[PDB]
Amino acid sequence: MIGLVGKKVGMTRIFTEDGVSIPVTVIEVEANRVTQVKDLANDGYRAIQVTTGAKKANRVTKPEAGHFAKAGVEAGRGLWEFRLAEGEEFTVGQSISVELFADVKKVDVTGTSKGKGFAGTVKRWNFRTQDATHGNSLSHRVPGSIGQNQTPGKVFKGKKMAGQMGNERVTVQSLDVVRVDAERNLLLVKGAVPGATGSDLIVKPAVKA
Amino acid sequence: MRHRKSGRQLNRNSSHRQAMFRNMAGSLVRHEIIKTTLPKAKELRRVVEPLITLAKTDSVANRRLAFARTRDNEIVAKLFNELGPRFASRAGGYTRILKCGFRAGDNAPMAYIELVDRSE
Amino acid sequence: MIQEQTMLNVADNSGARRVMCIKVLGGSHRRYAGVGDIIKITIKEAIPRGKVKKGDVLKAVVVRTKKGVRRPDGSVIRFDGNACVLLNNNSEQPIGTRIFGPVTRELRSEKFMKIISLAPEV
Amino acid sequence: AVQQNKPTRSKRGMRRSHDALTAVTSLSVDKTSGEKHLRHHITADGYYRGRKVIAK
Amino acid sequence: SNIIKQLEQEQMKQDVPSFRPGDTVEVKVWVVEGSKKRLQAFEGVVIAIRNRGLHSAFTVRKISNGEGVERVFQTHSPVVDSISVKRRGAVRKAKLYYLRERTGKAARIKERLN
RNA sequence: AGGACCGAACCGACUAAUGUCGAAAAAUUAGCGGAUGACUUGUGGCUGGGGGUGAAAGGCCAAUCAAACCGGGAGAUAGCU
RNA sequence: ACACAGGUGGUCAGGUAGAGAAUACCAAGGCGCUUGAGAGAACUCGGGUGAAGGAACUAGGCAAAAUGGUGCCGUAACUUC
RNA sequence: AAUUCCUUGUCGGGUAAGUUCCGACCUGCACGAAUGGCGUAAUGAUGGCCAGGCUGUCUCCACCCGAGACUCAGUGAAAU
RNA sequence: CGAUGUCGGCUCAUCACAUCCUGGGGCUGAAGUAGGUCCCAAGGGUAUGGCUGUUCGCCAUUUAAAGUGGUACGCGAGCUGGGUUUAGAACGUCGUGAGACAGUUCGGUCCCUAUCUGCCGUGGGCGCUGGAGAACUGAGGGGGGCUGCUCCUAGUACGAGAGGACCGGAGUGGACGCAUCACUGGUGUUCGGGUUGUCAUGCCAAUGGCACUGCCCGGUAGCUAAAUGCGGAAGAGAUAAGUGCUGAAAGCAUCUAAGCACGAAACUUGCCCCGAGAUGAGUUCUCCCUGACCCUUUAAGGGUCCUGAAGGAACGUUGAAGACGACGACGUUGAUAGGCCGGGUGUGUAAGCGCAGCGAUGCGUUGAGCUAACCGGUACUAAUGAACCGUGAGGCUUAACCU
Repeated sequence: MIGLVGKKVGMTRIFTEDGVSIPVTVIEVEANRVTQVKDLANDGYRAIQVTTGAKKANRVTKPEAGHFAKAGVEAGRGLWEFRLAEGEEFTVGQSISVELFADVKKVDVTGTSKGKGFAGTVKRWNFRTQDATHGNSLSHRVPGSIGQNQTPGKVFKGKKMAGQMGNERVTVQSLDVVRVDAERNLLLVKGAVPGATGSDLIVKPAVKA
Repeated sequence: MRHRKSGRQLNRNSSHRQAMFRNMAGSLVRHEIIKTTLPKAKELRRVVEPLITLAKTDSVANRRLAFARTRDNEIVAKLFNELGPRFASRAGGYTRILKCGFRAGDNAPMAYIELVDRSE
Repeated sequence: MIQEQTMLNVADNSGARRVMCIKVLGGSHRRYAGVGDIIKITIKEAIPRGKVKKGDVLKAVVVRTKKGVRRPDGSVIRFDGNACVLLNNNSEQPIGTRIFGPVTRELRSEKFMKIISLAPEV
Repeated sequence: AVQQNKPTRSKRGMRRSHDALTAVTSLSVDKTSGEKHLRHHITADGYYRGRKVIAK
Repeated sequence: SNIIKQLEQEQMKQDVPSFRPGDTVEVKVWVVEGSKKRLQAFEGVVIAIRNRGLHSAFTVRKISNGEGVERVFQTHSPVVDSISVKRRGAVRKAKLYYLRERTGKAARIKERLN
């Protein structure tokens, strides 16, 4: 019911007993500990601010380290929030592990995609490339028309043109868990999560059912 | 989009590129210190460091590979007699790079690169 | 990967020798087909006496594609060339008795049991 | 491809607002020689990090 | 990735009877015939071996009724029962892809006796 | 033997792309056609404006041609702008 | 019009491979083409390779790909032989 | 038909499907005998069509190698 | 008319509803199946080829369907130039002739470096009023929404029989989008090997340069599709046609005038992304600064000395981040790169030597030698002590609680 932030390690295969080669993703989920419990009357809405990781001594800043000393926790790398779902309180300091992700079937993965750079229209919105022969001059992969004529007299707001591709928080929904090693604190899920081989991504239980 | 790649093109084609670092290696070993721009110096670490790595192992097999690169027996003779036994203890980098100035005719970032023994 | 205008060899002995897929059947804007689905073929080259003559529109179903198909273990089974087996235009049931060469287990579901039984292996 | 009305002296300057130049902000004084140089750069004499290492 | 290198070796089988490209491999597959689980056998020559840990796989071709039939095989898969090397080939190359062009007499290979 | 064949130099210019305020007021790159002939080329002559020359396109006659350029009639004439 | 990827007649013309003045790498001899140092985006220009399919593209097989060398064997319709 | 308007005429062949193409009917809007008629081997950087081969033309584009584009330094235009 | 480039195709769209499909309904000459006709409904989807310059049309074959129109009969400072519609030429034809003919037939230059508006992306300045670091709430905006087939209910409902469901559920595909590199392949001019011609290292040997990477055969990482996962939704709120309940006006009847309830892929959420420049600039947590002097038209003023914090910027090592800035990681208290050691992976028995062979050349040492970006370690080299910017408790008014 609450999300868990973890680091993508990589993807690999898992052979089943019948022979099905299920491709999994290895998400390490270390000690997710609570740093703040927001309440209705105190702080508006209600959620928990969770962190994980191991940050160095001389990299954590004074407004950051003072926020952790109030919570009585260890300075991880960054902190995120997850909404509480109608009645649940733990403490400020609950080191949640992958233990609760052992009976929830499908989960949701939210992570940042790989930045493809300034990518063209043929790469971004699947625009079909023009003819590469038959007289064509300097216009093989150019987008062509981007508007009608004098009557609309402008280009419509939302026109699919070239720009920055990727490097954005994306969410793949409803992936199935297959195995959890609570001794190693791992998370093996069916399919593929967003990229950046050794970055982070939020794993949350099923919003779709 | 260049993810996880290596090497630096240097606005120069491949045959020209490998003929430069081969020629730049011979200049580095001969005078122990050269003045060149930063990306040429930063890539020269990826050439002569594997060269001095194979220069602390005297054998006819290793001399042929040390001659297959740099194509100069005098540089091969400058190695294996001085730079090999001068560096047969340090298992690491055999060069240091210092930022000196700016190439006056075109404002190019120059950088001194030398060999770390400099005892003469 | 049998899309269209594709010179397919024949597998059975229906009199066909060389056909061409003119339209993949089932699904709008479908590009090609795999080993399990049927297509619509013409007869490009036929046996002299045979059972069908050159220039007839019938339905076929491919059995051996050069791209190959993929078992769930990650294994793929490729062939040397493209091949199909003919079948009647209305009440499918393959027109032919003898079927040359191997076939693939991804044909086995209640209709192509007639094909895989007459096949030698797999 | 070509303009239609002459851009003013106000629009010319506003385009060159972002065309300012950042200079030198803070230099560095070497340990031994006390000569000015850029950060992570050798001195014009030849010192670096309190060491006359290039020996001109 | 030791976290992945851990998970790679708890599924690699231990024997993996050493073969080289050019060999004549007999490989038996656990095919499921609906109810029964009979054990059929595939035969032929290895063309390629993609040696990468748990994802190690190899390609066996088979001249059958004239038409060549190739089939890749995941080595550490449970559907592969065993790998039996019949003949020891003595080819020079590591991938024998030129054998997809030739047929019959030119497809024979020398012996690896040494 | 050849207005013969394949094909460099040389001569020409079918096709495509680049170029189009060019590198060039017609070129470059890759192929292409003649390549002992009605061939091609250097030097020097001769034919001139209602005239020349024209394997004839109204093509060419000094980046200008269904009538060259220069100067003079002449500040033509302009019911038009 | 310029320190202009164009035009400009003749002469000499070596080594290896090669039918050769083609072409590839070199000698004598002469140049690196008067802006460069980085980055390694879209997209443009010149190219390299490509799964399965193989003209389904399109006005059109335009462009590319392809074939290509020597000797021997072998060679149709039609014909002015 | 380099000619046929009606018209993609009609029949036969090629194709899964052929306003183009090939062989023929004469109903020649409005062919016709040196402003030549009808054929013709060879030839053609010629017009139309078909088949094999071959492939990025295309299904549907992907990666890569260089020259610009982009950034800093110098010089520095143009149409309007 | 001191210029608004013409048909068609391509690429890219977008809107209307008089709706082709999917959806919900009324009537039937609606048994069922299958249909017909009409009302509400624009969320999404809505062919491929032969022929033709053609739009169109005809034909072949698919599809749940191949919708009808607007947008200079959308779209040439985006491409094409086949048609038409320049100059050459020819046929038929009208004319004595020069020539003419939506009469055909072959050939036939398509320019622009984007100032502004618009749009897709990304930064700077300053603001938000004490300053800084994170985290967010969410106004609002956008994305997405399609569906075939088989099986099950069921040969059940209906029906003499033949035929043969609605509803609901599940499995499995097509087209579309998103993420990804485990696998399947592609590529991989920075990796290993084979090989032709030639030149060179003095020569043999062994390698190197050039010939498009010379031609090639494979191939780490990274990037991707044909590869592999996943998604459209369920539910709820308010309705549209239509169906009602109760119910008078009009003692009856009646869905409607009061009141109330069902009712669609449409509308509002539900799912995902941007998002406090949302100047209405919100909220929470944390850290930081609590020295003295004069002047003054004594005002939220200016200036002096002394201190400048937390933090930020710069500089430098660099990134699965990136056009540039930005953004992420780290800077000796160090793993951010390079080098190095080991491994992995790819190439496939290196060199040298020994033996066999007239010789080329084959075995032995040897699954060797060499191994690009990959994995795990190691301070050997470069990330230098500083300095610069940022201050010294934060205006006035009223309420509210305690001095």
